[PDB]
Amino acid sequence: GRFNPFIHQQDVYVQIDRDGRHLSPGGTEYTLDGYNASGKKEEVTFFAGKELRKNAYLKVKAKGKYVETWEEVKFEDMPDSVQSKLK
Amino acid sequence: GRFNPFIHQQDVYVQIDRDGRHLSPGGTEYTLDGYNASGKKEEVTFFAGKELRKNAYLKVKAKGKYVETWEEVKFEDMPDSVQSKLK
Repeated sequence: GRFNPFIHQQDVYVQIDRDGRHLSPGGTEYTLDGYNASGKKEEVTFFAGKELRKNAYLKVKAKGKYVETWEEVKFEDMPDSVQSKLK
Repeated sequence: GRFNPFIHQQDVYVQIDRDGRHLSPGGTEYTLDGYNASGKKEEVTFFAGKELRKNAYLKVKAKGKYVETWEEVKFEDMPDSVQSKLK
C-alpha cells in the first residue's frame, strides 16, 4: 500500500430526517444523504452516543473518507448552497 | 461520495535508510519503503521539521491512505516479521 500526508478535511451537513438504528452498547447509527461545504452530494454513516432529535441539523467532520465527529448546527449557519439543498 | 467511521488503521514500520529531500522552510520529505506487523510491503510519505537520524526505526500510524503520526522505536520493540525484513 501507499500512504501520504496530504490530509483533506470535509464537513458533511445533514438533517436527521430518517430513523436511526441502535448499536449496543449505547450507540445510535444514522446513514443520511448530505452535502459537503462546497455543496457536493454525499452519503454519511456516523454514530452518536444518544438518539438525536428528529429534524435537527448536523455537521459531520471527516478526514479523507473517515468520519471523526458530529456537531449539531442551526440551518441559518450552514453553507448557503447547503441551505438551498436541505431546505 | 461515501463517508463512514470504519477506517483501516495499521502500524507501518520503516528505517531511515534513504536521505530526505529538503523542502523550504526547515522541512524534509521522506518517502520510505516499510512493512506492517504481518510483513506486507508499504510506502510511506511524510514531512519532518528536522532531518531524522540515519538508520533510526519509525513506527508510523497509518489511517486509510493517510500517515497520521509517527514515533521512533527500538529494533527490539518491532514485531518479529518486521525485524526479519528490516535487519
